[PDB]
Amino acid sequence: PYVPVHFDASV
Amino acid sequence: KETAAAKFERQHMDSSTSAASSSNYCNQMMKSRNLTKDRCKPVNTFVHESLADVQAVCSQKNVACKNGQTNCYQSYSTMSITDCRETGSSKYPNCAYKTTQANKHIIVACEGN
Repeated sequence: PYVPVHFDASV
Repeated sequence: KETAAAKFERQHMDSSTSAASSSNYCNQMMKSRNLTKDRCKPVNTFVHESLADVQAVCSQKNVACKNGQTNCYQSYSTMSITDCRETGSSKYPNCAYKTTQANKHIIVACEGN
C-alpha cells in the first residue's frame, strides 16, 4: 500500500 | 539509508504518549529522535496515535499538498498532536523549543510503500 512520507500540516 | 517512510516515523510518530506531558516534551523529543544533530530542526510535529491510525490517513480525504502535489490526505478526525517550534533564543547546539499540544486534523503526503 500507501504510507505517509511527509507531514504537510495540521488542521 | 533511511527510507522516506522510515524517516517520517522517526521524525513524527510518538505512540507511547497520549499527549505532551510537559513544557519540555519538545526539547526532549527533538534531541532523542535526533533532530538536533547538525542543526536545530526549526519546526516539527509529533503525532500521538498508533501508526496504523496514521498510515490509514492515506486512504482518507485527498487534498492538495502545500507544494501543489496531489498526494496529500487529510484525516477525517482530529488527532492528538504536539507542535514543536524553535524559540527566538534557541542557539545550536542548545536547541530550545516551545511545545504546543492540541487535537487537530493532519495532512500528510503519501507514497507507495
